[PDB]
Amino acid sequence: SKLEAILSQEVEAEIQALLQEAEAKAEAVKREAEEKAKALLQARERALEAQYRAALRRAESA
Amino acid sequence: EAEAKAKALEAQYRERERAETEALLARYRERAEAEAKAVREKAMARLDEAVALVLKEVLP
Repeated sequence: SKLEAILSQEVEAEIQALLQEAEAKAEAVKREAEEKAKALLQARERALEAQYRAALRRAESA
Repeated sequence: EAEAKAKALEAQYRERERAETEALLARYRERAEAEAKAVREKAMARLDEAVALVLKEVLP
């Protein structure tokens, strides 16, 4: 049926948009999880450098 | 990768922590002994020049 083929083009439109949305949501996932690895890496580094600074100041004053 | 970097990162900088704490403790030990012998050494150059004059000063 011709209108069945039009239903098929609607279904293929949904397949096109669904693979677009699938890559969009997976892209947001990989993005935000990498940038939270980023900024968290940095927080760890400044904390452990500050802790070694505490070692510096306190041992020299003692 | 986050937990691996955190683990090895902590390993490295804690080892630097202990290296620091000895590296300043024992050096301040040796300088404190040098300054103790220095203040005793400068003191034991005049220790009877002072006590002679002040036992003069106490005595009426």
